Amino acid sequence: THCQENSETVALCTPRIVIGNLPDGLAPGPFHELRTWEIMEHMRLRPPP
Amino acid sequence: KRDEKHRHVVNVVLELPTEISEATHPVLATMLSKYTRMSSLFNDKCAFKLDLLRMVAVSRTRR
Amino acid sequence: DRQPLNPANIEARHHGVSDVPRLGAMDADEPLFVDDYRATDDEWTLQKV
Amino acid sequence: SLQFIGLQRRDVVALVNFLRHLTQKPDVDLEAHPKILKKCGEKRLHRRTVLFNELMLWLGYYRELRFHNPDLSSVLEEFEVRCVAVARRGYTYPFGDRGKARDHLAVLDRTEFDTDVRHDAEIVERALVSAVILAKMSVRETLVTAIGQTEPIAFVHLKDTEVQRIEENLEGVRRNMFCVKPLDLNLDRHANTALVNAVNKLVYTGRLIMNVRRSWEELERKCLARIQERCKLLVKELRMCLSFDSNYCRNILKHAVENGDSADTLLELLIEDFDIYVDSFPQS
Repeated sequence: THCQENSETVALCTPRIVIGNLPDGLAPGPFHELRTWEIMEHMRLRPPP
Repeated sequence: KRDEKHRHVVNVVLELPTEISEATHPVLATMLSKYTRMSSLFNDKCAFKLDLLRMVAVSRTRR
Repeated sequence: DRQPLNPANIEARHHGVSDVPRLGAMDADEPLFVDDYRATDDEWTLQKV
Repeated sequence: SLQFIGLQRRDVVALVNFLRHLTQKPDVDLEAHPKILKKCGEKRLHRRTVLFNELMLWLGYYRELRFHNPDLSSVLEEFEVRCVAVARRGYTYPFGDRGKARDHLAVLDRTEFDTDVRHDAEIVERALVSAVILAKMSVRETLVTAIGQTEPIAFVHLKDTEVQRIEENLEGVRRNMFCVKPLDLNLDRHANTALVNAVNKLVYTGRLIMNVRRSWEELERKCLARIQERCKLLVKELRMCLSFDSNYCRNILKHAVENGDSADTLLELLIEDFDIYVDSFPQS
């Protein structure tokens, strides 16, 4: 991102420490639901309690 | 006569029955000094009646 | 009644106090009486719904 | 009229004489006269009585302060004339980059007042920003181009003595709103460019009008906040004594006062039937 400073503009960078940070235009909301279903399937909790 | 005006109000205007008067009803005794100030609106008895009703309503309120 | 009312025409409602002139003016047209609590926009929208 | 509970006659007449002599004295703010505020009589009379006293004093003060009503239309007209003159000077003058000057002149050259108390301050703020940026561009002094960091309102090329005098005059304006006086800045004609002379006169006028209107608004805000807090505290205190006269007093006080005319209506109704509910307040 570009950021504001006193009478100045500067560039800023930061680490996307969780995958959730990706914009939902590139990683849509339903994609996380299906991936969570896949996590539960791998752990054999597919029908949750 | 001040008593003449008081009787005029409490008889012609409010039409309150004789057995209830200023000596017995305290809030009416306090209110009636204000009412004689208003020379007009004597044609509308219902307005005065409903004003006295809402005044005795707050007089015995709980909140 | 006829002309869009200016704020001066708006009268203040008097709950719980002796206000017999407004009682005599119930059948009157112009001196509109309004409650003190104006409706906020969210409650406005909910009531409209 | 203003009348209140329990105090001796001399104190009451002194306070009411204080209210009418508000215009001539300096430092019009009520906080600047703490003796009047303490004259309400804390520790002398019962707490509910002194709350009623203070609410009455504040409400009468608001009535007087609103009534004085600094309707400075003459200064408004003079500022409009100066704005037209500055627009003409902007038209006649040359520049190194004409487009920006034309844009700021276009935002300048139509700023007639919309006959509302609130709108004049913001529109004069915008017009003054445009005038200052135009003057600085005319001198070819540097101007803050940083985004959002808009050019501040300030004089240009005026001597330190004159700006000190002007700042002291504006501080006095802040001290007393009702009867401020204009000035001619003792501006020279031999030195400096004429467009800067015109814009300096204009910016002085704009600073004066902004300061006086802002001070009046600040006093109104403070008075409304204090009266609302006093009313809230008083109704909370009196709520415990459930009785007809006390409940009538509560029903009077329950009205909001956020708009000044509503506060004036509350004053009118509170005066109109004072004898009805006086018994709730214990004297001495």
